[PDB]
Amino acid sequence: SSSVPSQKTYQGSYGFRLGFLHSGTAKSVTCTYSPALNKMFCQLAKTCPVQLWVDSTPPPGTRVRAMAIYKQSQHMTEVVRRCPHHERCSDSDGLAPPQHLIRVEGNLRVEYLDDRNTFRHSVVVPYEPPEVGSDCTTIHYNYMCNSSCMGGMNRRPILTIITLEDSSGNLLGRNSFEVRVCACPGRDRRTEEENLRKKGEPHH
Ligand SMILES: [Zn+2]
Repeated sequence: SSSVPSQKTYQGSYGFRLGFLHSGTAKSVTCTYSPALNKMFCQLAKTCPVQLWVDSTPPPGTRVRAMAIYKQSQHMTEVVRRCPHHERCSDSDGLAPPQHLIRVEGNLRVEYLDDRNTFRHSVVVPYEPPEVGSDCTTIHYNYMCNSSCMGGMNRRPILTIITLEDSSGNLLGRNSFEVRVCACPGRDRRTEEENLRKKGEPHH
């Protein structure tokens, strides 16, 4: 890609990554992410638990921002906006505006990006040192827009990139994952893993 920046995960000097709690589905689960494909399956507006793990010392005041992009190369130049019905349905919820489908829980000093010259959409969160018992930064992400939203994604998946850097602007730990909401996380993971397993059969 020459137009938009690269989407390569860092996990370098800090070997920091995003950990999503997974659990085998029996018929219908909440959060189901495929490790092999690094894809996440959730329900519309369902809580998406994300864990920020690191290996080296991260700045006492590191800023970790998460942005949603159009991984769909066929529409990578198609930025996702807020639907007119989604903006008219609700106005205020938890400090997050309808314009942004991404939401953060347990926020302290977060800021929503929206440059008037670039019109970029991304949320930034302040560093919160690990707690005796976790050793990782637990951030809860909520998406108020599923791929089903013909007036939003239009059957186009989106990839979220969580970057952790200093105020000076130095990426220390930044990775990206795929988010798929369709009120069927266990059905998407079981159907994607079960359908992808066979990979064709008849043909002619
Ligand atoms: Zn929508």
